Amino acid sequence: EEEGAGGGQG
Amino acid sequence: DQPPKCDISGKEAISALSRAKSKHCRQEIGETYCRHKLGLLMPEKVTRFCPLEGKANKNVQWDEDSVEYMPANPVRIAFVLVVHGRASRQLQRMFKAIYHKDHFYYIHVDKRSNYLHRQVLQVSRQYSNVRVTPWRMATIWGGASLLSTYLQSMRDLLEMTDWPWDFFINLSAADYPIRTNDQLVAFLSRYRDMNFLKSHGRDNARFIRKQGLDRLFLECDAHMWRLGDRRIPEGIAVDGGSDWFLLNRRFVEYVTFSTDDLVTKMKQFYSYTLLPAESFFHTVLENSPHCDTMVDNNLRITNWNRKLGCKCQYKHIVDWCGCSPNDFKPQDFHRFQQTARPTFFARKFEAVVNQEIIGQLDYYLYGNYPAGTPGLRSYWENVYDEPDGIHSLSDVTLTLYHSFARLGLRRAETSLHTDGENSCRYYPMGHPASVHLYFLADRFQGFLIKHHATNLAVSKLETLETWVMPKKVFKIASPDFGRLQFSEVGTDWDAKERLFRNFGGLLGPMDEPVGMQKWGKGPNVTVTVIWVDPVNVIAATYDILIESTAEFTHYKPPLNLPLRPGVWTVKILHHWVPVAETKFLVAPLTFSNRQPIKPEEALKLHNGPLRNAYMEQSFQSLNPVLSLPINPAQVEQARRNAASTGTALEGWLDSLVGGMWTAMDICATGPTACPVMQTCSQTAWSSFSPDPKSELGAVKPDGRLR
Ligand SMILES: O=c1ccn([C@@H]2O[C@H](COP(=O)(O)OP(=O)(O)O[C@H]3OC[C@@H](O)[C@H](O)[C@H]3O)[C@@H](O)[C@H]2O)c(=O)[nH]1
Ligand SMILES: *[C@@H]1O[C@H](CO)[C@@H](O)[C@H](O)[C@H]1NC(C)=O
Ligand code: NA
Repeated sequence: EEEGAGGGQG
Repeated sequence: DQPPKCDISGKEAISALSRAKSKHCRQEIGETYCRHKLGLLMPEKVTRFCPLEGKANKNVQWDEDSVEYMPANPVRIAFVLVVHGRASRQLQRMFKAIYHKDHFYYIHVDKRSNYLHRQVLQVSRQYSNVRVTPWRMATIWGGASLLSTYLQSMRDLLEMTDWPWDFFINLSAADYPIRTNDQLVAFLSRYRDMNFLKSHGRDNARFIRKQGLDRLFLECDAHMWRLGDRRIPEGIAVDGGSDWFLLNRRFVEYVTFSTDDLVTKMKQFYSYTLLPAESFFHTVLENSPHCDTMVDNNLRITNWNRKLGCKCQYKHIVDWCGCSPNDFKPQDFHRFQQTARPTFFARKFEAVVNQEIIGQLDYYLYGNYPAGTPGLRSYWENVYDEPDGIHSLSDVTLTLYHSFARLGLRRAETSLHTDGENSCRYYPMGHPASVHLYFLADRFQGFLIKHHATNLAVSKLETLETWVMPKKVFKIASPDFGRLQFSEVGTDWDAKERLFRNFGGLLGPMDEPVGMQKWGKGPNVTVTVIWVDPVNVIAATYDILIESTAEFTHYKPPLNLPLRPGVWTVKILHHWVPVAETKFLVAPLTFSNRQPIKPEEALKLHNGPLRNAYMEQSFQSLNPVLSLPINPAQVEQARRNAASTGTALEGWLDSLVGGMWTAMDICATGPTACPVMQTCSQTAWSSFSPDPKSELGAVKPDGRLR
């Protein structure tokens, strides 16, 4: 899968 | 309370000010906001020094030959281990796999994880090429402090002239190698002028927004506060991805000592950034004079599974939603043998979740241990250590750990068959000295408690370890074949790994229990759940739909507190047909603020909900239909029990505990007068018994420990 742990504002 | 230096109108800043606890934290929030409001905090334009028009991504020829040769000038590696938590024995196992006398190891332990730090100190004292960071930060998840940690450790390592290292590699306690050290050194010796960083691989504008890079953050009071919006600086390209990487000494020297426009402004920008290590090094490198050395590959395999890993589970730590990769399982072993691209490490691994896959990897790389080696299928993890103090426990765990020790002392007395003096009668002394979780073949076996007691026959103090195991309570009532496989009650449900992190299911009157069910494949179905308290009061009832694809379901009913102490029961029905049931224990507490509970305290805590009802809705109508009559005698005895303290309260507690737990065995750490008690080091289950896979000895002729 892709990288990067940020999931957005919510 | 001093008013701010500027008018504060941002909704995000106001929210942070309202939620912050310390005045030092509120002051820093206001200063940061006001400085940004005047345009004096963030840089707006930055110089780009890279001669290239875009990215480089210099490929690496991944053939078999590139790894098998023997280098004449092998690189020496500086490993930076950033660790936290309780899993010291797994960290020792992984350290064993990666160790070589020619490398270097620099270990940062979260300021909060004092137990783990004491264990790491023992390792650093044994080997001349292992050191611990003297400074220790509270490196919260996603915090800005993680980049501060990496940057300080890089400066430290450069000033250690006695350590001539060529590469920088960062690892956590949940990483593990998937290739031998010889193959790692051969590969890096071939590409020693390259840097290995992995980009996100998607729309770059979406990456910036998902990471919150256009938002201003501040780390304070072990929390990442979101304070407002900000602009991405113009003139540079912003990139990011994984914050696990490998960087050569030349680039680390540039990042550390350069004073040019790029490095200076990026260290300022990323001091107020969420997840900074996931884009700082990408952004500097691609815009620096070293831009032509980047390889779009971090040589890692990260077990991302966002269907399970993205649950916005860090909202209490950061003002943002985040994701985490999953733990590997035995079925994933084949993924480590791929040779599409070069890879040398992987994450994550957790021994309390699945140790089998760890063993398969270690034996595959470095071979089996000798026949007759003990402890290979076991795992021990310390969850309380005396030097940290009973105030680091809660009133619940302190109460129950005390009860488990008494359960062991009663087993010692019972196990001796004699008509003379009983040389196995004990009187407990003080508080528990340590507590361990115990696993065997990836199955939880219970707690191991180390404690002191006086042997009454000889009137001498002895140190013992007790093993307690919970009794099996899940029962299938079906006669007929449904989808239910298991049912459980607990707290701290881990949505990513689908398990309770409160492994023992230890509960008190002020806890909010969670009910979980596990399902197999099959058509849709609807079932009924019923919660029953120790005197047959029905606390809650609800129906739930089980979709054909559902594997787990859970729900936390809103029960008024405090819960009545005793053994609760949870039942599942299908159109009034019994399906299954399980039990759980709400233990009465013997301590208040780590002190013996007082009569007025106990009466308030152990006599049921304050509002005299678990819910506004009442379920008295269901008691006869389900054959749950409320015995007037048992109710009154529960009231008498609520007023008890001291010895009467201890007998009530131990009676309940003894009905839900079993003292499996008890051993002595040193000499003992009890003739039927084995020495702990000679048992198969004690935390004192041999565990060679996690033990670190002398350096072998080949420079290895494994
Ligand atoms: O409270 C904490 C949390 C985390 N950490 C450290 O921070 C690093 C990442 O922690 P975890 O491995 O628990 O985080 P994850 O499993 O979610 O990792 C994933 O998401 C977060 C990103 O920073 C990671 O790079 C990514 O792999 C570890 O080295 C860990 O030891 C602490 O020191 N203290
Ligand atoms: C699941 O139940 C039945 C099973 O055949 C199906 O027809 C229905 O559409 C699904 N959803 C429900 C019942 O809510
Ligand atoms: Na040392």
